[PDB]
Amino acid sequence: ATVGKVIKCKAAVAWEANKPLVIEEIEVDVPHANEIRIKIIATGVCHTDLYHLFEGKHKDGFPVVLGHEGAGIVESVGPGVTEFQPGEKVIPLFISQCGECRFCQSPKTNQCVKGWANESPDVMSPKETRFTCKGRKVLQFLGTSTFSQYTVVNQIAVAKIDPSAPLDTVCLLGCGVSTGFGAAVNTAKVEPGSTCAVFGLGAVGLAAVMGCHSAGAKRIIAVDLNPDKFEKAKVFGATDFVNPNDHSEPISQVLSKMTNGGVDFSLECVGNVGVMRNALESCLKGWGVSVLVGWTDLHDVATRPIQLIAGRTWKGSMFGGFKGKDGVPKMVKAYLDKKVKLDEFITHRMPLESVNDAIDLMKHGKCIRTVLSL
Amino acid sequence: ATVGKVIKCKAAVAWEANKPLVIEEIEVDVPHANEIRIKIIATGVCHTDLYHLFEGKHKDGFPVVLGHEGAGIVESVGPGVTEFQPGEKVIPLFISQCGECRFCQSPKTNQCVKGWANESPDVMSPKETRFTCKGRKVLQFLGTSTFSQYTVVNQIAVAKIDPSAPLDTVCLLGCGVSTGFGAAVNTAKVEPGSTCAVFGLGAVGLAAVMGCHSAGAKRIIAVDLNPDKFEKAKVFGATDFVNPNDHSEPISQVLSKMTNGGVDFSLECVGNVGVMRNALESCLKGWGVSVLVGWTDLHDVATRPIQLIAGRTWKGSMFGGFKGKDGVPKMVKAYLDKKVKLDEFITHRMPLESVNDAIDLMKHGKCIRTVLSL
Ligand SMILES: NC(=O)c1ccc[n+]([C@@H]2O[C@H](COP(=O)([O-])OP(=O)(O)OC[C@H]3O[C@@H](n4cnc5c(N)ncnc54)[C@H](O)[C@@H]3O)[C@@H](O)[C@H]2O)c1
Ligand SMILES: NC(=O)c1ccc[n+]([C@@H]2O[C@H](COP(=O)([O-])OP(=O)(O)OC[C@H]3O[C@@H](n4cnc5c(N)ncnc54)[C@H](O)[C@@H]3O)[C@@H](O)[C@H]2O)c1
Ligand SMILES: [Zn+2]
Ligand SMILES: [Zn+2]
Ligand SMILES: [Zn+2]
Ligand SMILES: [Zn+2]
Repeated sequence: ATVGKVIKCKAAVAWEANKPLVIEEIEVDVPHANEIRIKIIATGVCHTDLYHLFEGKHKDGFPVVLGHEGAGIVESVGPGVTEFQPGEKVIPLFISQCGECRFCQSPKTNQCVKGWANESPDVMSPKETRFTCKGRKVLQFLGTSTFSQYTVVNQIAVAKIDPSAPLDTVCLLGCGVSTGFGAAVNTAKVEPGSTCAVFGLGAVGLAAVMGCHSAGAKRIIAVDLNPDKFEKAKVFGATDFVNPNDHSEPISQVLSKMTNGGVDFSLECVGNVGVMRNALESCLKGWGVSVLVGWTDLHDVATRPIQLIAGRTWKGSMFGGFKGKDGVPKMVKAYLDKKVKLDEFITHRMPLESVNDAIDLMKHGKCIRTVLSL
Repeated sequence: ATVGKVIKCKAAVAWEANKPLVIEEIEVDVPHANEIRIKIIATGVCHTDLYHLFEGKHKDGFPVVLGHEGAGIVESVGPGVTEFQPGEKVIPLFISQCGECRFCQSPKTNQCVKGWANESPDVMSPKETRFTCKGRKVLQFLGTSTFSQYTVVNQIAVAKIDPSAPLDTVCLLGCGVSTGFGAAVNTAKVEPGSTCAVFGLGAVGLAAVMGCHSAGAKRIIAVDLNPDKFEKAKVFGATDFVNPNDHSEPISQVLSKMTNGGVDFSLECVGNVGVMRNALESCLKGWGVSVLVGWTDLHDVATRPIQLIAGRTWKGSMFGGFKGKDGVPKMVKAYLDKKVKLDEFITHRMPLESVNDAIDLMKHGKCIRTVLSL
């Protein structure tokens, strides 16, 4: 019925900044050369979707269909597409892997010259769109737009996964889980037997703890202001639990005492510059490594020159440093092989129509992840 | 004729901050357990000597004998010493290598648990001193105090060198040349065929240029506000020369445009937090590595989180990442084997009595290195 034809379906639309989303009937165009049309089965809600909704003065960033944590099935492919075919399970990616540039061929990064981030980062979505609604063009957030029953993505931003994978759970691999896990594994490169510290225990932080654990860290200290987050952190692998509010001296001093000078690796999963500094200063001199995972821009992050001169290394990453087309398929298999957890992240589930309820919980830090059905 | 006796000799003493030095007759006590008494034959003047005297000026760090880039002959050793004997050529060090702690045992660092830094870091001198003058105790800068005919340094902070080494030149290895060269080769790990940028062209920056050349870099851009240094930069292997004042755009933009994005490796060798930020940002996304070498503890260094999240790495270096007793002897052998340059760093030579003149030259960037006779 659908193949070779324009589709009419439902989608959560953000017509403008600071306004609740409205579920609309949109038209999805057929896939053009080097593109794939996907029927989305599930999608997580991430803090980056809210950042755009609440913090975008960029009028040209709207109207837009948000979402970048989904999983689905190939409905059709555009001209010149041999890589994919109808029926295969896939996961759209917010970063590209053209596989031909200087960055794609280097094992040191997951960067690329293609994608909206290089073409148009200001509006946070590609210039070209395959969505229309009430005669108006509606943008595709990060080139993924998973808050729609049907989406169209360029093949260099699509990962083919195991045909047995559960779409209503693996969808988190599109962003959140891969970010925390990879930051520990790929970026920090946590080693067996080491001591680690993770700041912030949301989905990114919890995934970071799981990453430290998979790498074989001997000690993993989970740090968070909210003591209600400790039980899940234990389930993911953390060995120690520290609440900064419980100590009058800076958190770096506390961790320093507990570890005899600081940890081997630390990861910031809050997105606060004051936490970013303490995270670095909590590391041991000589070989301590700290990774900025959480992000903000409103403010500069800073430290005293001696911190780095004494031997510490400061790094950062996007999407956990994973080269998408290679990393996501491996993570799907790891979950299926029982080496990686995912179910434990999903605290709420609700229909696409309840998207505003999901945004509110997230806004008030009332959940880890909320997965929506489409 | 001096063994077992207190020595009276000449030393340039700084009674207080911001004041010119005074050639005084001081008493040098006999070496205590595990210590070496050394007759200094030559010592260079480094900007770090000026930092304490003019910038930091820590109030409890005076009176003091500065100097930490010398070379000499062993005069006598304290009990427990078997590695050194009178008449052997040595180079004192501003950092320790006890060889038994966790840091000394790791190939990842040149840190140690001993030294003035681990007890009196802000003072810039150990708590104990072997110098006396006018019945007043006088501190030994960095535990080396080379602006004296005779000094006393603990053995873990002294490197023994080749018997045929020219003391009037190898003294540069005491700090400046090992620092710069090392920061490139050891800390940044410059790769063959890569592109680099060195900010600041004094002896440390010029040594950094040399290191980039030794590592086989394809392009080395020298950056300095004072264009008079470009000639020596070329001597040491630089391929490009940029004076920030000749461009309206911020320096980071000039470099990016010159390289189509940014350089692979960069190094700051000035001691200015603003320059430190610029060096980091002149690096390419994905795999760019920037290293701090300049010294200051009066201000914080900063940047935007995105700089690191895009794929950049920020590090710092202390004495070029060389393990004192291991690295220095090898650098001497390299100079003797015609693999590294040293003489080209020495632009001025003058007696100890002219110390204030050498300092003044440095103060006005009117020299690379001035080396004193005693
Ligand atoms: N690098 C990437 O690819 C990428 C992608 C998406 C999101 N992010 C970042 O991930 C960050 C967090 O994501 P999340 O979904 O887990 O968020 P979340 O809001 O679910 O969790 C954040 C946690 O941090 C804790 N916290 C806050 N201040 C703290 C402090 N001062 N000290 C200790 N703990 C503190 C909170 O109590 C909370 O438990 C965001 O800020 C975002 O910028 C990064
Ligand atoms: N990390 C260590 O172990 C270590 C060792 C030795 C020296 N240091 C520090 O190294 C720094 C330099 O030492 P030095 O003796 O070579 O100094 P120097 O004063 O001889 O050279 C500094 C050079 O930087 C240049 N410069 C100043 N501002 C600049 C700018 N804005 N842009 C580009 N160039 C600029 C100056 O013109 C000068 O040529 C100092 O801060 C010193 O304290 C650290
Ligand atoms: Zn690419
Ligand atoms: Zn996200
Ligand atoms: Zn020095
Ligand atoms: Zn040691």
